[PDB]
Amino acid sequence: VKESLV
Amino acid sequence: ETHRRVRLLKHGSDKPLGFYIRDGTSVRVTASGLEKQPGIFISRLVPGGLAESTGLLAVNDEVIEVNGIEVAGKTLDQVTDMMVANSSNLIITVKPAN
Repeated sequence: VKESLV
Repeated sequence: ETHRRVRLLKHGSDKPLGFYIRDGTSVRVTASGLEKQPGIFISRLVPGGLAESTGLLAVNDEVIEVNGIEVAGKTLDQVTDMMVANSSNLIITVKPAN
């Protein structure tokens, strides 16, 4: 899974 | 409405909001009936991070809007940019998973 940190 | 608005009051300019987002699918209701549509979801929370500390955000929650602006039709990259811009005082509308 591709996830993006914020 | 099943939607819930969460406000993340951040202080550290370098410290992140404390969560990760991913692409997903949502089977929202329509006229002809339930229909699948692209969507943004919270994949996980940073341990000890701001988001987790609030206890208002959880994995699988669906991001509906960022500071009044809907994320529908946007890419993961665009939504990520939308959030880091409002880090100081971010307001996120989500749809609880559980």
